[PDB]
Amino acid sequence: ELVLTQSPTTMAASPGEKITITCSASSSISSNYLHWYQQKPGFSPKLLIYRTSNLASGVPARFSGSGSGTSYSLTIGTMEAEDVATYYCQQGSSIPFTFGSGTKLEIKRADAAPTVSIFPPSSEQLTSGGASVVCFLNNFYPKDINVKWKIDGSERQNGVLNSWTDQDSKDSTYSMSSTLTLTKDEYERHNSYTCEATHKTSTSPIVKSFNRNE
Amino acid sequence: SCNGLYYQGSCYILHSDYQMFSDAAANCTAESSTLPNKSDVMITWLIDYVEDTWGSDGNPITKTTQDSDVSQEVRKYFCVKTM
Amino acid sequence: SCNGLYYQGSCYILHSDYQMFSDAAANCTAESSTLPNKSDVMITWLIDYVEDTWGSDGNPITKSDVSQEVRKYFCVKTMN
Amino acid sequence: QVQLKESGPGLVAPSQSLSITCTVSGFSLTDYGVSWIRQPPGKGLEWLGVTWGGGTTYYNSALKSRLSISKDNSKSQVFLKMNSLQTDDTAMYYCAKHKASYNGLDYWGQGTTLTVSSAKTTAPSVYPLAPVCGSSVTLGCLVKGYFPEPVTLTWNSGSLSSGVHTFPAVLQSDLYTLSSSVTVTSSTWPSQSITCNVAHPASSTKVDKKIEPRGP
Repeated sequence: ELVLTQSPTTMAASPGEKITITCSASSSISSNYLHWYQQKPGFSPKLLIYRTSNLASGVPARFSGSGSGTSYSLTIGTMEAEDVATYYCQQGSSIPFTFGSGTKLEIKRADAAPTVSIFPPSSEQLTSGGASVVCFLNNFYPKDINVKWKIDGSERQNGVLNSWTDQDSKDSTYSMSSTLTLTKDEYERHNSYTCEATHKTSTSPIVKSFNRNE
Repeated sequence: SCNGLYYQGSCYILHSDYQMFSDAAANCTAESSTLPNKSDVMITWLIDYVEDTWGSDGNPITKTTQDSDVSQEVRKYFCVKTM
Repeated sequence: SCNGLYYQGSCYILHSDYQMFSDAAANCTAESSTLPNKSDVMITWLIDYVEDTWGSDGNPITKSDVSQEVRKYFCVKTMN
Repeated sequence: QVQLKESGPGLVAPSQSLSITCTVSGFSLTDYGVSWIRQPPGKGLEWLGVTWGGGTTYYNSALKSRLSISKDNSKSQVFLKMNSLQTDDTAMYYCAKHKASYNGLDYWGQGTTLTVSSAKTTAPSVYPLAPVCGSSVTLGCLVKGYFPEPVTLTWNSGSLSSGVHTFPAVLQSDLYTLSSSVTVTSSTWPSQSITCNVAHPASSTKVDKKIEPRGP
């Protein structure tokens, strides 16, 4: 097959600055058969550039494409917050039709500390026998973050489920959710519940806590 | 004597150079011709050729019934003249 | 009576399914027709139409290993 | 208006068969090609096959022996059938319309989620997250212990979208958990109510959980 290799795999682009991503084919393609798609998390891909360089409906003029033979590229003239997405090239000349390996574009912005919120278990869950404690670590930058759970002042590692968002298209931040699950009985046998967030914005963690008996 | 496609009294000559709409229209006018009228080309075999080329109203000829916000839109075009 | 391109006694009929070469050639044969000859078309007004469609030589008509490539094609038949 | 809509079984057991229907409108299947493309969770796009207007059909050879495509022009339906399903086949399945030339894909369906697993379908429990005890307040909803994907979640029937974070579902063993946070001006809550709306089509679940301002 005609394998399309995209570079880089992930790119952090400076705001308002020109950025280019590349698509390298294992076999030569006529430029009419090379297209680009944009995909945002939770949505279908959308046709972005057709026949190497022709912008699709609704695509801002800051987008462009160029190339020939085995080497193609997509350029954004000025990186905008809403341009964060994964981009795929595709060839339509030979079977099997193939998509590129994908490039995820992210955007740079000022460092931001996470807004941390902690939530005790609901009565619905408690009365059914379960107990999940939830911590949101919201709207931070850059993306690297660690969460530590403590029960009664000591680290708790098991029973944790973590999920992270991709970059927000509006404010260019990242968010994370962390859920610690115990049974109601186990939850009631301890008092202090703490989530600690370690991020580059501080040498000290951002900490949220509650005491069950309060 | 039609160096192109013949349909219902008119000859359709292909111009393979991609142009913006107004340039395509100008070029047909230079040849005492017009761009295809969408109501005149409603036959499958002909649309197979004329699809995605400029119609006389500034929209592409299509087998559907937009896609109308295209930046720097360039298309091929046919120039049409009565035989 | 040629619903396509008429040139010097031959009718060129466009087939719009993208097909591999062998499939395209088999279709024209079934239609008692041939694919365009690249030499017959290159110096003519047909070239802009038949460019990048299958030639009878197994290659897309212009102005490598192509066995997996898919293209549209014309089937050509003489009119008498 | 061009539309494509996938409809699939959602969950199928390993080694069983799969059938997905793509129903199109706004164009004729005799006039344009339609391709099937899939995307495993967090992965890239894999083209599966195509059927063109005249019926010409080609496949990805990495799957050809296991995959078939057919269509009904009169009913505007394209079909994808797969046999001997494996875990790897778990993916979002899309159908997409081809442009008239060059095999770009101009219109895509919203996709159908397909999971290959022996695990049981299970409805989520939907739990309110309130500060049961600044200028902003954060609330949430915990959508716990469901299978398979997907769920949909909105706040106040979609009228509350600013300051929302809905976190991708995570699978642990045979059950998913998802969560969502919503942040509003503190003075507005609980005076103005906030409700998370959760749908899990696989279990015919529709839940509206109001975040009640319960105390300690």
